[PDB]
Amino acid sequence: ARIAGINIPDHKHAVIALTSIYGVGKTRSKAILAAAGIAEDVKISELSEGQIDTLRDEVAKFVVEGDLRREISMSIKRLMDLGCYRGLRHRRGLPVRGQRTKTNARTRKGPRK
Amino acid sequence: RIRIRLKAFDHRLIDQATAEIVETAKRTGAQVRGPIPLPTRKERFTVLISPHVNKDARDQYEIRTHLRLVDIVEPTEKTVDALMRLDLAAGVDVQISL
Amino acid sequence: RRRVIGQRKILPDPKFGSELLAKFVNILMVDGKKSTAESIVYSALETLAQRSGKSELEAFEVALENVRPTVEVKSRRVGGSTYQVPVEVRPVRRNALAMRWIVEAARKRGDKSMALRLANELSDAAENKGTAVKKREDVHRMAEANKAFA
Amino acid sequence: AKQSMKAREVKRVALADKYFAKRAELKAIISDVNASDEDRWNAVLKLQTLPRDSSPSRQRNRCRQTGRPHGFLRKFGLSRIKVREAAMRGEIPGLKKASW
Amino acid sequence: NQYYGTGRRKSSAARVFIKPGNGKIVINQRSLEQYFGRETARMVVRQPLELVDMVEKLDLYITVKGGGISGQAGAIRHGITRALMEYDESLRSELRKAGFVTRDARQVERKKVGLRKARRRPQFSKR
RNA sequence: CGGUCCGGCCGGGAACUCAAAGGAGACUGCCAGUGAUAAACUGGAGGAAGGUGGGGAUGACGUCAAGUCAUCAUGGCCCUUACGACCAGGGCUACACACGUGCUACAAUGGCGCAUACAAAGAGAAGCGACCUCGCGAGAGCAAGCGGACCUCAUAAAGUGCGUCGUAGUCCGGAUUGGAGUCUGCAACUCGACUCCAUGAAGUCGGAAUCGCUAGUAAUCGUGGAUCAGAAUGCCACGGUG
Repeated sequence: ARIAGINIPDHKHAVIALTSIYGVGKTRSKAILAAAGIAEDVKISELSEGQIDTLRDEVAKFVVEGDLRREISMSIKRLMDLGCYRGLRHRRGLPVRGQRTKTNARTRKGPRK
Repeated sequence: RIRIRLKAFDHRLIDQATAEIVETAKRTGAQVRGPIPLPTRKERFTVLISPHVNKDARDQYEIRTHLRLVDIVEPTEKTVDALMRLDLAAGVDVQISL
Repeated sequence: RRRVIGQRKILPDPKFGSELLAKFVNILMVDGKKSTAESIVYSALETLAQRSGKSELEAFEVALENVRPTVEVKSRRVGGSTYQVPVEVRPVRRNALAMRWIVEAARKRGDKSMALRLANELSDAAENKGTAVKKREDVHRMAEANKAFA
Repeated sequence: AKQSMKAREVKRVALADKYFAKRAELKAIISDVNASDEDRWNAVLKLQTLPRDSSPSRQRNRCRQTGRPHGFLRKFGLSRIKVREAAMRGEIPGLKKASW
Repeated sequence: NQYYGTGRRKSSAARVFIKPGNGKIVINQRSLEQYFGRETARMVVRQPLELVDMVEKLDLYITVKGGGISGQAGAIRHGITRALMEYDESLRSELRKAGFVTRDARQVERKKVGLRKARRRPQFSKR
């Protein structure tokens, strides 16, 4: 049985095609599967009749994939125009993670090689 | 319920001082108890050796304190009251508490 | 300039009093852990008894004798540019090198279970092919040319 | 020497003990509310947090004999250089240099 | 008759009591696999004991304090040797010839300051 | 051995660890082999064990046309409409280029998850903080013992085990970019900790070349302390494996 993606490896683990969808991954997938009693122990693909349509509505309670993947790349868009450190370094290619440029700043020139 | 402590930095000086409490406790009394030597307590300190460089090895110190509890079997007025009002115990520290 | 230092006998094994096995665990020890060697000890000989293992009187001491190091060298000098010379190794060194040659030959490519990778090498230790033999002959072709002027 | 570094110390660590070594309750009252989504305090936080010449922060003890900010030992009241100087002269009790 | 021995090794100290007539092995009021079951070399304690055989005609009671599972084994082997040398005058010769009376007494090294690695020195070469 | 919050817990013992002062033991002394029938080594014997016992503190003279006036004095030069001091901000986290030291993964003989054995040594009365919690959790809430051989920091981690993952260059390594937060302080733009839910990357011990140690050493994994608004991969001890 599935609630997301298009295909799953048969009984190997129920978390495949439900993990890595944004907002749900390797933690929430097991808590969602536990809403139908689906476990890591004595694994099976068979889900009895009348049990799929409410579980398939749990994964629909918020946004999934590309429409939620917007947000991880939206703070770099929400500030660009101001001449401050955050604005300028999000309209020009410059470091933003407190790393030492003395030294090693040549990695901004490219590959390497 | 009156109790004693004998503190030193030398392991022979403290025994030479213990024997003078064992004298005091049997100068009018007859009853005495064995003085326990107890585990020595130590404190260590590591610092730069000199006011110039030596930036590959710090200099190390260790302090060692010897303590005895002695136990007075009959701490009578004619045994301890003059000692609680004056020591009179050199090279060591005598502490009397109630 | 004279080493020659002390004297160190080491201890025998706790279950049969073996001197060779108590030394072989000191070759499979990595990160100071002997437990990983005790997962490979006896299990390699018992896994050889799934494929070819006939007689166990010496366990693996004759596999370590069919493995035969001979091409050890030293450097001789009177100044700058040096001259290579071959050396006739003692049985205690011949054995110490044979113990590495076989476990390094069993490690040559990545696979599952070292007891099984070593059992595959011990089943070969009756005919000795490829690993621990083909490099030996390719350097032994200088073994007399490096004696000529002593 | 720079005696202005002691003039800081006199109004910091030597004056903080009665007013700033416990003070966090005097700001926590602005987080004391009867209910959520309701205010009774507004901007009075900027009056409860008004001091600047004195703080729980910026407090350096310094060496009490050399004014030095690094290499002090609280248990002796001396620095790395004066611990040897007093020990070599024998002017500090219980401490010895060698031989265990 | 009650036979007794003591021994020390690698920050451990042991007591051993032996009595003639069939019994068992006991260590710190438990068996030799309830806490010792983790390790692979405890049979060093049996090295002097094969000369009277593994608990078929005697009863063995052990107590040990401090140290790890290889230190405790060397201290218990020393205690067994110290008891069995009284159990027969012929074993008083044999246990001395087998060298089980010999003590191992080192565990650490001393400073001799400084060195960040105590014995290893920092790299001299390079540039 | 008597009684038992069944607890070395309480009487009690003094045997046994241990904590500790005091005696014994080891002198090349004995014997052989070499060798001025020398001195001295090598070997053997005893014993728990030698051969500066194994080890500490160890530093004779003179040191390089050598460092330090920023640990402290002090000759000289020079400033004081300042090369002051009292504040608000900066710089010390510019990289146009030149060199290194760590630590973690590069795995399978391993990792991941979940249980379980063992301390050693410090530190602790505006402090170490148990128990029980409120909550997804950092944190926040209440409060005992403790002046520390009588409580707390603190279920040591390697190791022992059961499931599970597998050569795909790793759905490993989880950095990194977001979301939701919790706190410290006048205040977290750059450039602060710590937590939960997403996120998704380089990387098969290496190239000229080159290190450290003969023993509890090299190799490897945990514990503690000082410095202390909040935060060390910084600086020193302690122990397991070996």
